[PDB]
Amino acid sequence: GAMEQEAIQRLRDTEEMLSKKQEFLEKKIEQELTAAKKHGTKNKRAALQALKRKKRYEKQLAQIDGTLSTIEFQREALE
Amino acid sequence: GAMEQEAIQRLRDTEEMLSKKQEFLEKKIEQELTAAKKHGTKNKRAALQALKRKKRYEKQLAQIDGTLSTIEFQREALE
Repeated sequence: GAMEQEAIQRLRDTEEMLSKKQEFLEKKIEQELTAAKKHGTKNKRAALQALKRKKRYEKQLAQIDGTLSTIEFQREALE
Repeated sequence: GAMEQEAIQRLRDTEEMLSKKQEFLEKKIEQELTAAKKHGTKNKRAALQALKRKKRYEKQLAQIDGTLSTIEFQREALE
C-alpha cells in the first residue's frame, strides 16, 4: 500500500531526473563535437578543450547509465 | 547547475528512503539471529522457515546496500 508505493515513487523520480541529465549530456556531446570541428583549424586551443569536455561528458554519461540499471533493478525488487 | 542540483536532491531523497529500509532489514536480521539462538533445536520445521526468512532479508539488504553506494557515488559525481 501507500508506504510501498512511496518508496517506488522515490526511485522513479530519480530515474526521471537521471534520464533528463542523459538527454542533456547528449545534446552537450553534440555541441562539443560540432565546436571541435568548427574550431579544428582556426582555434586549436578551443578545439582541444571541446574534445576533452566531450570525453568527460561521455564518462559522466556512462556512470549515469550504470546508475539507471541499478535503480531499475532495485525498483523491480520492490514492485 | 540547476539540473544537477535537482538530480542531486532526488538522489538524497532516495538515499533517505533506502537507509530507512536498511535499518528495517538490519533489525529483522538481528531479531532472527536472536530467535534462532533461543529456539535452538526445538522445532526443525520452524527453524528451516526462519533460516529462509533470514536469507531473504540478507539478500534484500545486500541489494539495498549496493544501490545505496551506487546512488551516493552518482550524487558525488554530479557535485
